[PDB]
Amino acid sequence: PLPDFPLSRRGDILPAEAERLRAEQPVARVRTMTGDEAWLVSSYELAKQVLEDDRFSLKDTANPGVPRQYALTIPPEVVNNMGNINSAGLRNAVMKTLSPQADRELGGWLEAQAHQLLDRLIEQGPPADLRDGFTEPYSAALHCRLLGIPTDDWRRLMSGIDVAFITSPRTFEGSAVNWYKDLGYMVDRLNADPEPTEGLLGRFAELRRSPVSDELLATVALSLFGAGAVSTSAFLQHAIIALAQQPELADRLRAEPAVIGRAVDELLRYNLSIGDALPRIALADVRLGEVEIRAGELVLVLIEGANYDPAVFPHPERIDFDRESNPHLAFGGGQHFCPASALGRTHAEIALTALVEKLPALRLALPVEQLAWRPGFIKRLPERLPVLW
Amino acid sequence: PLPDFPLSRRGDILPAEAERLRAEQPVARVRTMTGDEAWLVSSYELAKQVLEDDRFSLKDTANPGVPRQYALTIPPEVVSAGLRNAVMKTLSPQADRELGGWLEAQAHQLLDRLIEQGPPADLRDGFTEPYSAALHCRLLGIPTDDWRRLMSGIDVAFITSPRTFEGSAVNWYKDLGYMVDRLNADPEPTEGLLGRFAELRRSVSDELLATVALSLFGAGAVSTSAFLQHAIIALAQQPELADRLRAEPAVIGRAVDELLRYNLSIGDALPRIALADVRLGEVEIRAGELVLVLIEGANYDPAVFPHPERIDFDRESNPHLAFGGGQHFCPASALGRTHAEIALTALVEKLPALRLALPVEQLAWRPGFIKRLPERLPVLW
Ligand code: HEM
Ligand code: HEM
Ligand SMILES: O=C1N[C@@H](Cc2c[nH]c3ccccc23)C(=O)N[C@H]1Cc1c[nH]c2ccccc12
Ligand SMILES: Nc1ncnc2[nH]cnc12
Ligand SMILES: Nc1ncnc2[nH]cnc12
Repeated sequence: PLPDFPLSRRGDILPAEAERLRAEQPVARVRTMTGDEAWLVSSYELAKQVLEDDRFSLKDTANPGVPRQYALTIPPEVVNNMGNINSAGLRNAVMKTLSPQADRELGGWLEAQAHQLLDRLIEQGPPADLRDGFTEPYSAALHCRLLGIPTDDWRRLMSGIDVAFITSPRTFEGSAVNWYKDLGYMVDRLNADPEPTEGLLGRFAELRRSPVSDELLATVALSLFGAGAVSTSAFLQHAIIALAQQPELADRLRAEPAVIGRAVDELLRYNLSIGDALPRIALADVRLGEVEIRAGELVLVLIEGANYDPAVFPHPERIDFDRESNPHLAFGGGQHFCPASALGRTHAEIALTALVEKLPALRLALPVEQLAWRPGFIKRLPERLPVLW
Repeated sequence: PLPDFPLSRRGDILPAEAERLRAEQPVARVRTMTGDEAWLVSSYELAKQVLEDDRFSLKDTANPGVPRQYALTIPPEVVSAGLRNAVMKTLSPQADRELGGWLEAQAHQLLDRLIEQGPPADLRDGFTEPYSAALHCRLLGIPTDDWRRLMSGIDVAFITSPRTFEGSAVNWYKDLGYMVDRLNADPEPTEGLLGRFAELRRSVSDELLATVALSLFGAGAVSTSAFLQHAIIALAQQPELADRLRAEPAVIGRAVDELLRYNLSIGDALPRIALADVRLGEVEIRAGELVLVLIEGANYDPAVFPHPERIDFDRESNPHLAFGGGQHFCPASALGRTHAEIALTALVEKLPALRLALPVEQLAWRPGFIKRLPERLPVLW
């Protein structure tokens, strides 16, 4: 009887199953939701090894006929987004866009967005949903600025993410319809009569007049927006649950705002926003711990396994803003380490700073056990994050 | 070990458990989510009997000390004042006249928006919620501009919790305050229940007025939106029903009536306190015990409805309990039906290739709510 993957949808405590797997079979054979078999790696040491060993391929997880943890919801070519981006001389436009340094006003503008969104929830009074009222509009607004598009249609863009990022046992119609719908949005914004200045679409319009089709440009835009928005909103929601359940943390923040950096780094270690594992196909037979992994097999990295490993993190179950060291995997590791890590931090640091200043009596409106955790999604997240203040 | 209540939040099929319960113990001792016990009544004969007998009270369900299927969220005096005329005149679709053509303009505008974006769309946030909110804002004579906020209030108000939670009261007072201010607007409200209430305290506190307004807005928007999502699933999964409605638009009344019998929007049971020792089938219910009517139990009862598991827009007869029965039979039934007839008519006209964007098995069913509903209702056309 293989343990079933994925683990619990509930994102406010580490699933007891992640603790058991890391302790008894840090490389366990598991059955994914497709019915394919996989190697789930749940210890820090072995997770870092997989991430840092190039014979475990990310690109190759989209190949036809390989074992899948769930259906492809995007074209095969996009699962190697950083690959293709690098190979087209597009890396510079993308890397300038992802660099927080490269946009001197980003900080002040993110800060202003966070303040106005919370000011709107304070105008109506508690309770409010901090997902629909804060994390979603805030993450959408960041990513509209990164692309250089307006914010008018954020709701329909974030609805695109509600479909794009579904984990299904089999392909579903409408995963592709969804992809081509918002690809179309990105192509229209890029080929606008007042041609787009500002953003990655600004840099893309500059770039296709030098000596890369419209479809690949739109593809990069759409794939960066959905990856960034889904990841930032989900992380921020779990960071918000941490501050609501542990108000001592929001007190430290208010008392000592400069510790927000180290604080977000700990919330990143602790956050359970990743609803699945980082996938790789073995390109060769590899001895990983006590298991022989055959070429062509699927390897699944359990970030929450590694980031809660008591071998590396003392008292891993307890949030601690004063860790001497924090070599966490929340951004992954090796060659596919998140290229937007600095931007992820800046996003969270600013939203969290604004929130503890604007809602100093922030708490869940109801017991944490009664939050609705989203099923069948790449991220764990509360469908609604009702709070009081 | 007692069977657990409530049953599955899955709303696309009748829970197997409801079938086993109706078959083997149609009056069943269950543990509610509060850990209290109750009698779950799952056959039509006994469901109909509890609803039509006044030895079972709904008002007493809110009394202190009684067993509960879940915690109160609203004040106890809301589960005599000569308002009955203002309220009943509002719940009459034939006192707003333009309602029909207005709701139809609403449905079409909401749908025209999604057709412009192109599929997929979420028919909950893009259709049922804006549409249901629109109805109830017109009912109260208030603008529709704060519909997201108002429907968010419903997301907290209609939670099923084992124990009470803060926020239930905060949420209640936040929106009471909202209704009190629309009641007391400088250009006094004219039109709607508020309009009528304004004229009816010139002839009952502002507290009580906004309290009726808010409970009415609450119960109707949550109920019409949830039912319309089930009817939409029915028409997506069974596109022959949508072909029927395009071919024969006049059957929408019979059709919406069968979709009512079939729908699993009601996610709890209709609660009664026994005001006395009453025998029900083979069970001696003692005074002050909680009785719970499982509507999907009665509406799928084959002793009354042939082939209950199948939707038939052509049944000779359809005496369904979707609106309840006896003294507490839904007072807004016709408004309920009108809401759904006009949205579904508009839906099968505008989106004739309507289908789910994925297998119905993979919809997210909302937990811990009075309604069974899909958190999202993603569709293609
Ligand atoms: C708190 C926020 C974020 C978290 C927790 C996060 C986490 C991660 C992780 C763990 C990976 C590695 C995937 C793997 O190894 O298979 C990754 C990669 C990636 N992330 Fe992030 N991410 C965040 C924000 C963002 C943002 C804002 C963007 C873009 C706007 C972004 C775009 C990407 C891209 C393009 C990759 C793929 C890189 C490659 O394959 O080489 N991320 N992210
Ligand atoms: C199609 C949607 C609707 C369905 C499925 C529905 C269902 C029901 C049911 C089953 C009851 C009986 C309660 C019980 O016996 O415990 C009820 C009662 C009630 N409904 Fe409707 N309802 C709908 C529409 C509405 C609307 C539009 C309104 C008003 C705006 C409304 C307001 C009420 C009120 C006030 C009661 C309580 C009556 C009493 O206690 O005597 N409902 N509803
Ligand atoms: O840029 C990418 N790089 C990798 C890894 C990755 C980066 N950020 C993520 C966030 C969630 C899951 C995977 C990733 C990938 O696999 N695809 C895309 C992102 C993406 C856009 N829409 C999607 C729908 C479905 C799955 C992935 C994507
Ligand atoms: N595969 C993945 N699952 C969840 N979150 C991610 N962030 C980046 N890649 C991811
Ligand atoms: N008890 C109840 N549960 C669900 N929906 C209702 N509509 C009216 N009363 C209801």
